[PDB]
Amino acid sequence: MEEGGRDKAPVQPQQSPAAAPGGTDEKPSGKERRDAGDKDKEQELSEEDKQLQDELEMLVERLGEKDTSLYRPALEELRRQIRSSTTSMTSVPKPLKFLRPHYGKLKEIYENMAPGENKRFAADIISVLAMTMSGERECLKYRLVGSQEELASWGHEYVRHLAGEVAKEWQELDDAEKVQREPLLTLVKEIVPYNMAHNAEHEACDLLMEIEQVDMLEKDIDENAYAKVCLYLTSCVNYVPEPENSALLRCALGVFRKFSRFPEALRLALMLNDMELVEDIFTSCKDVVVQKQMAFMLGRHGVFLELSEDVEEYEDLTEIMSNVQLNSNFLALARELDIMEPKVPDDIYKTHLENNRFGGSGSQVDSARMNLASSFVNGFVNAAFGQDKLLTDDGNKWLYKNKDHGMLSAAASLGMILLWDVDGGLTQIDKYLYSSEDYIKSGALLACGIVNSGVRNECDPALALLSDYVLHNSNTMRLGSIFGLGLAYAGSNREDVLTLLLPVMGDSKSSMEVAGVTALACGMIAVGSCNGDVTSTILQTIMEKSETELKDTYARWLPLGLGLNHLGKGEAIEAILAALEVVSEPFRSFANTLVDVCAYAGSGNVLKVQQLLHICSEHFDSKEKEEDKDKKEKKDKDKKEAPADMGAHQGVAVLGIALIAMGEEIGAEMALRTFGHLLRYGEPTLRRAVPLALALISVSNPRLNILDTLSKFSHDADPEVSYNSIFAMGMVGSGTNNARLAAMLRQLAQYHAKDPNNLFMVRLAQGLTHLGKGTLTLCPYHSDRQLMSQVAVAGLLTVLVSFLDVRNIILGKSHYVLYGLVAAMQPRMLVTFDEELRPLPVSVRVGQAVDVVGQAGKPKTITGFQTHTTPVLLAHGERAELATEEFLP
Amino acid sequence: IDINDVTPNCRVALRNDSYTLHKILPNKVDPLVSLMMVEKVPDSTYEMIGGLDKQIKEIKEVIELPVKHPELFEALGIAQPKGVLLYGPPGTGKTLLARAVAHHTDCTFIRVSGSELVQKFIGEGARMVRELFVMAREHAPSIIFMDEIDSIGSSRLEGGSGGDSEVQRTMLELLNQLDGFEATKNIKVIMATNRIDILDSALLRPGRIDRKIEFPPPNEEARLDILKIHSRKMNLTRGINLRKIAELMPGASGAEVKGVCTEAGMYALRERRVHVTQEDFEMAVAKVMQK
Amino acid sequence: ASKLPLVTPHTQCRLKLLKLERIKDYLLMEEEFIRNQEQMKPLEEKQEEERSKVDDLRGTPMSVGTLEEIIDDNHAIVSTSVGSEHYVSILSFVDKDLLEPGCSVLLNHKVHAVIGVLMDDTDPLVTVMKVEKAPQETYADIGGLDNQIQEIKESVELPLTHPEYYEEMGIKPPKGVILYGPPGTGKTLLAKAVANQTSATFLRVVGSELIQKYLGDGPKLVRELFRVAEEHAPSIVFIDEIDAIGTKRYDSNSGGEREIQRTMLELLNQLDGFDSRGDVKVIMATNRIETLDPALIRPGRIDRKIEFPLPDEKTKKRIFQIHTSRMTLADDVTLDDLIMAKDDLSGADIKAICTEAGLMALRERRMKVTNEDFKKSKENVLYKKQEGTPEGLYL
Amino acid sequence: KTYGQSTYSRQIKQVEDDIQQLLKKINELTGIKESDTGLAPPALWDLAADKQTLQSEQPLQVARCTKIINADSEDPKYIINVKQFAKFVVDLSDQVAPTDIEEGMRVGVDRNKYQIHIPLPPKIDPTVTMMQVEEKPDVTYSDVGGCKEQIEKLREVVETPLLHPERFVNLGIEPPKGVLLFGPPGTGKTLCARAVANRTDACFIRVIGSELVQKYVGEGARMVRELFEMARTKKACLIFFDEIDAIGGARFDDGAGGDNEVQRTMLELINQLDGFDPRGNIKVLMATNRPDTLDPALMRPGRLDRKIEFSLPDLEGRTHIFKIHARSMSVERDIRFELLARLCPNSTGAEIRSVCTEAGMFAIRARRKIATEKDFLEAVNKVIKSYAKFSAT
Ligand SMILES: Nc1ncnc2c1ncn2[C@@H]1O[C@H](COP(=O)(O)OP(=O)(O)OP(=O)(O)O)[C@@H](O)[C@H]1O
Ligand SMILES: Nc1ncnc2c1ncn2[C@@H]1O[C@H](COP(=O)(O)OP(=O)(O)O)[C@@H](O)[C@H]1O
Repeated sequence: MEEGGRDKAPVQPQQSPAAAPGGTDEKPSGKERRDAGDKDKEQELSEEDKQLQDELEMLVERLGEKDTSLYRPALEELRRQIRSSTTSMTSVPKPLKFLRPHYGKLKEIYENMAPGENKRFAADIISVLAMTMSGERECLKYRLVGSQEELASWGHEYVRHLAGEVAKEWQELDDAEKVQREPLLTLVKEIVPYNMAHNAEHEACDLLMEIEQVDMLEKDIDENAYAKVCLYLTSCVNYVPEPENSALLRCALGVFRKFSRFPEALRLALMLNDMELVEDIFTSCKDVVVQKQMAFMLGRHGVFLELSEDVEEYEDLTEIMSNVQLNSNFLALARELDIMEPKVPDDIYKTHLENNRFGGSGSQVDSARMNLASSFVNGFVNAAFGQDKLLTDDGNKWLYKNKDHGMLSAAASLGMILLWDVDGGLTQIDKYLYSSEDYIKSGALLACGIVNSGVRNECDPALALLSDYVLHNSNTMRLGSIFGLGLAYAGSNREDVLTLLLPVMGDSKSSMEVAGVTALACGMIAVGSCNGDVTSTILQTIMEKSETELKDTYARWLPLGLGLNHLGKGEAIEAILAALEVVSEPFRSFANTLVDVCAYAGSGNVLKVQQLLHICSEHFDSKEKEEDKDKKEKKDKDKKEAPADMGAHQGVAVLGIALIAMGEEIGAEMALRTFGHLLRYGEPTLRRAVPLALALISVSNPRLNILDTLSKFSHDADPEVSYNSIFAMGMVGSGTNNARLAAMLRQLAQYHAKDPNNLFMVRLAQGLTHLGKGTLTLCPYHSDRQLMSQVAVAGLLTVLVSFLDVRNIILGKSHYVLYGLVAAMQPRMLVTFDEELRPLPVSVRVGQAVDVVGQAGKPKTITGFQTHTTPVLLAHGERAELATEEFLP
Repeated sequence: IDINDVTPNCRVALRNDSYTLHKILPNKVDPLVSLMMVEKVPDSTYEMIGGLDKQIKEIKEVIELPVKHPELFEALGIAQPKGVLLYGPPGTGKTLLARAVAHHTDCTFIRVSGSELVQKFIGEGARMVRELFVMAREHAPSIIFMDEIDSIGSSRLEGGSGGDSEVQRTMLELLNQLDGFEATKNIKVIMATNRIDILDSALLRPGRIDRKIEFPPPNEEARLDILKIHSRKMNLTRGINLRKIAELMPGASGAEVKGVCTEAGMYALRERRVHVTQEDFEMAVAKVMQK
Repeated sequence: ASKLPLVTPHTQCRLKLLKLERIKDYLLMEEEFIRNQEQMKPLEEKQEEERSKVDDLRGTPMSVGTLEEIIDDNHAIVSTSVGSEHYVSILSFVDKDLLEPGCSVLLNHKVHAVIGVLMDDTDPLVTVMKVEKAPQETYADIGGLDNQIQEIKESVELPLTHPEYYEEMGIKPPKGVILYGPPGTGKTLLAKAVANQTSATFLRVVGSELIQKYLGDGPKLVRELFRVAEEHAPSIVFIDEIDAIGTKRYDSNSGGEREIQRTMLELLNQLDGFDSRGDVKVIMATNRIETLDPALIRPGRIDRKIEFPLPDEKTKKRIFQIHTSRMTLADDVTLDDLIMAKDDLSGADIKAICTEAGLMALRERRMKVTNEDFKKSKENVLYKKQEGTPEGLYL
Repeated sequence: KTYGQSTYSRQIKQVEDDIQQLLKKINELTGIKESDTGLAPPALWDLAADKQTLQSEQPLQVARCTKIINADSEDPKYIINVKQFAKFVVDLSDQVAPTDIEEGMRVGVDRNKYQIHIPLPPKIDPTVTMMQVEEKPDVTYSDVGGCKEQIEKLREVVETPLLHPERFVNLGIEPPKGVLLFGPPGTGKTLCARAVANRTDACFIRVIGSELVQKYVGEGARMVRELFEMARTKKACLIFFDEIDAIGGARFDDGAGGDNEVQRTMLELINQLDGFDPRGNIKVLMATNRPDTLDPALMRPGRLDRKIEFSLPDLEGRTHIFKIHARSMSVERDIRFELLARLCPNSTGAEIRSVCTEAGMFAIRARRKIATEKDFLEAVNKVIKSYAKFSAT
């Protein structure tokens, strides 16, 4: 140990504690200069920060920690020229003995010294062993002070300026890879008053250079998903002026400003339309902004532009936002004729050419339920102009023969076969509107609704044909006749269809399934804040539910609609008007939970999630209260999908352990629909864990405890190699058993993975993760599922086509001004970069370089090359445009 | 039957239809303990063997002094050696010096044949170096004598990528049990070998082995001593004048002296006598020297 | 097992603090439920019926075998005890994650379908060329090389113990370190001293072993050496005396003298020729520099070129301090004058001095140390180091 | 007492350290079986102890595998052997038609009646399936810049016929299915190989150059046979060879008792490359550092048609390699790279990558988050001095 001797540090820096007690008095030269002769040396040796151990970092420290109390207050000459070391043992020689924030108490005294080290000690202080003290003193001292001691003792007045100059210095010094420290220091400082210092940081970035502004922005999108509720209400509005005022990118913001649609207010939800209106730099870049306000998340302002032919290119902007013909049908046609096979003559259900030779002979099943399921299968995969005229003649003969439910569900085949072809599809459906069968005519009305789903045509052919049937008769044909208006006009808000469908909802009619399907329409015609529909729904509920103690059909559809009125924006202010008045009868704790913790989509508030299991865990209920925990289980499907694999693997960790192996009834019957609502693309974890509790049929109860799990397990779209599991599951549930209650549900549940050829989008996360309706429509598809007693009598009609919210899953086009290009793209996996060196590969999946304008499936991030700038959105999701001139070959 | 009595390598009976353990048959023997390396009371020469006097002093100062003086090594702070390597032409005090050293150091002498009869059951060598050392740890303060065969058994780990024939692993097993933790204790080893430059003594140098002692071809005095030793267990005439036989042939190794005695017994047997005469030794020297 | 991939930023970044705070809420909600699960249904039926059912579902004679190929996700072709191969079906109580072509699986006695997989015995190659534990103690026994320790500290230890600095500015750590110097200075020694402060396993190979008399086992042994080291851990491979093989290629004359060029080209290709292996750190010790292949010398395979000079007197005091520490010393013997006029020794010779200076005292049965013990040890070790070099003409 | 990394860098340790053992507490509180001599977790074999194994036992028999040798006419009547049991004459079952039942592939046979049930893929030894790459490294062509003419030559050889088989049909030419790469070491041959395997739209098969040199006689010819048969089975694969001097370029006879077996392997390669029904739509890439001790049969075109060379860049390509290698860094936007390329006259891409790593080494040696501008300038000047010394010795 040669530490000592040759270095000055044990001799002269330790002789230096001899001039504050013995040189303050009687030595005006010795007041400072006796100390200053080694003190300027210490300052120079401390600004040069290369070693962990400096000759004054640990050597004088041993007397230094008591020198800050016995010597520095005994200096008694504290001036501007003493700010060389006595401004610096906190942002320079930190002490050895660390008792939590002991330096938090030391830097109360050193806070007045901290403007001494403002400029020469600005550079190397957000590095080395000084930024811990700087950030932690700022955060903890502002936590202690806040704003109650605003004018009291400078704990808000100079602390704001110090944090502002530190945040300025963070990019003044280096613009390093710790740019995200700048939100962090503005985070713990000012948790609640956050807006002032964050707007100070925003004005600093207004002074900053305009190319770094991307990365902190996605850091903001990193924190605008799960921080805290009141922190969403300020962070999502603190996103707003940054790419709008500082930068002028003006299209990468509006794709990521629907996060602030629901939590803040409807005013900010429409100020996207407002500042898209008031911004008028040429035409193309704003056309990219309204290309997703078309119909990709929510149309909304798709009838809000025209005033007196004032907006530039109004007629083209309206043709885009309406999703109508050449911006949809043409494209799908332009793929399906030119990249795919337009035949698809039910060969997915005709690929089992090698199964009746397996195990003896065949021709044993004679049940009249396979016909409907095969009809739905062949009418399911023939989407996008695969019109099978004179092929549904088996369905035509089954219209007049049997299966009135099946006769209704077969007439929707032509409607679900010309999806989005509003102009051509009506001419193909017309031939059925004059049928002598109410089932065929009702199915043709439902087909007219299905064709218009997600397309706003100026001629309103859905409203104009379905209107006359809404109040047609008191029986079943009374029931289904509303449903087209329930489907084609569910993403908008117009009063005319609302007062159209209101009188059946408000006449106290005692046919409960009619009331339920009208509630399933009218509670989600507008997913907004319509209080009149809320009052109509709740009054109509308290109009027949109270004087009974019977089945879940009472809660099947009407409280589902009452939840759907404010679902997706339920920040627990819907509780006090909805749930608090409906605490009348106890048999529908299903419904009470359904309207109580209805709430909203994937967000934070994990205390609500643990409320959903902590109180009502199992409770050993004797088949009387488990439906409350059934709903409270399907509420756990939400709060996990939109956070983008945050709690999704946590979700499958919980209910793949806690409930599937230990549930008495719920985990074995109802808790398996979550695999269809949480995820839809399928990976070998969950798509293989689902048959692990499904290959066992569990015939102790009725066998449809497993058929619903089969439908939810094969509910995943996007065609795959799952044919082996599908076919083996078909053969273990084949004509050996061929159960009639699952005879149609078997064939439905086997071959619907390759549902459409490529339009497999049911994810409900557009761009990156924003929701975009759909879940409101997806909820009756798997929430109405209660095993049997609805596929035959009442309940199948709601689960027919309520999931039809596909939104053009094609991931390749150009749309070069007026579609003047083909382009060469590069599909590659999810965004693996969050925070490293500033440019990076976005993902690692090579790219599989394909010129052909094809789909990407769900998990992808498709970038461009060939020097085409991809100038329009900077978010790589395929919509349109892709302009030119990178001035580079 | 009980689970705990089932050990590795015990013969058991399985039933005909479903293989269930019927009865544990008794084992026959442990193969190494059947052929066990014979412990002898060491019959030394009483150190009269002239010519190897330099080898006597070297083996004294090299291997005896750690056994007799732990205090000297502890006071000087020198780590006590473990092994001693011997090399030279065959017959020139291979096993005789080890026997004389073992008897004069008050320790028993163990000789390990172990060439290839052990390795017939391929991995028996992996237990051969185990149990032997166990007896050399449990019997007394003693030495272990081991021949060239280990170098014949392995050179290095070129058979690690070649196969090891489960013999180099044996060497590897010996390696850890040669390292172990002894610090003399009560077990020491002496290596006698020929052709030293095939094995892997560079890794064996730190700690495990130590200084090596050469051996020359024998002089006349050591030749007469070898002849007097090998003429012990033989019914011979008095007045044989073994010095005359020692000067009778000019120069040879020590291995031919044994053949001299056996074919001298042959020529004595052709005389139909229990005697072994001088002329038998003269014709013995002539016939053996001829070949 | 795969709790979540929740580490994006690799920095302070409170979202990581939030993500770990978000991950605990699902964990505490699980332990709350399972504690409430056990008090209501304590029946461990998984070990009661299911474990008893499979034990009778599996045949009581289990016939072992060898896997050969996995045909699909439900059927795999296996071998049998002697010659026959089947097309049995893999079941679903067998783990398929460690199911590999080569490990022994076990079949039933009638259908021969594979039930499971027996535990694979570890390779014997690990047991032989491992350096075992610390062959020498820590850095207190080595002398003064200072910056030589420093470069290996920041290239082998610093990426291992603290991998929280290299990724901060996103620079991959350097791969190869080469140690060169005069013959006996610190070469490998230092390499044994670094193989006690390391965390992962250490594999030592020697270049004298890296020849084979059979044409073909040369590059196969090099390939199998790195394959074992890669699959285990973030291990470190030390090729001692690598300069024996990869010296030059200009001869190209027939025999094994060109086979050495062929057995080094595989090492050159496996070091960095295609899809460079993660978390394997190489270290190479040579005696010479100029007779080396320049394709090894180029970066991408070795970067840290380390020079080992001979210390003249300063650390030689500390080398003598270390070597004479665990022994006696008298007042008459002092080591300063023995090295005062001499400035041409090495650290192997100093240990050769100190081991032999204790050998005169034991062989004469004398006192502990004398001064003349050190005097004649210096003269004889000089005879051992410099004996017969024909230099009367000073070049 | 201690020292902290960054702000609250110590309570993060506790909050992720307690939950990691609390997961183990969760696992033991549930009760988890550990190492059941080869088995599955109880939430993972829950369908194994179910009717899934009963459907996996009753219909599917053993169907023991066999090899076919000869087929008869009209009636099928296949001659067959099992592996070592016996040889038989058998028929196919009614479950499969007699079309994909040609000679020389393994077929499954029922153990009772001895009838053919289902064909299997042919036997490929595992030492040549491992060298099939099965994954693609991500090396964009933008990462191999500075070598524009060589890059576009390799592009117009390989990528154009495999993506545009329209130009060559109407122009009536044939592409050069063999291209050799050569130059100084560390110049980008490996990078060009990875760049080819990036966007290949095909199957890529890599070969270790010393893999074929084996102990027994004649087995390397078997590797070349199985390799080219695997190439012929799929459509449009790409063979990559590296370090071709190990396979063999010399033809020595000066007392020819040295290498002869590797000459036989080279000869079987040389034959399978060209002549008597050639391979088809496959391409061959080769790379070596000494293309002067090679076989004149190899250098003959029809097997090797381009000799693409590499060299010490220029002055501009050093700046390009700087801009593509040091872009993944935290440096202030003030570094000039053309001066740094001026200061290093003769260097490879590996040396530039080593400059980029030593920049981070300077950034880590001092306690800095980044490599600052003057820090980068001092770092590059010190490593230029260091590389002058390193090229000296
Ligand atoms: N033009 C280049 N652009 C970018 N990096 C390059 C370039 N040329 C070489 N490099 C770098 O050089 C490193 C090492 O060279 P490389 O692996 O290509 O060797 P090589 O030319 O195949 O030589 P050898 O096979 O003789 O070792 C690569 O990892 C790569 O990053
Ligand atoms: N600085 C030192 N401190 C302690 N021992 C040393 C030192 N330098 C050399 N030695 C000794 O010199 C010997 C030679 O080391 P090394 O050069 O790695 O082996 P080789 O000469 O066989 O390559 C080692 O056994 C070591 O004990």
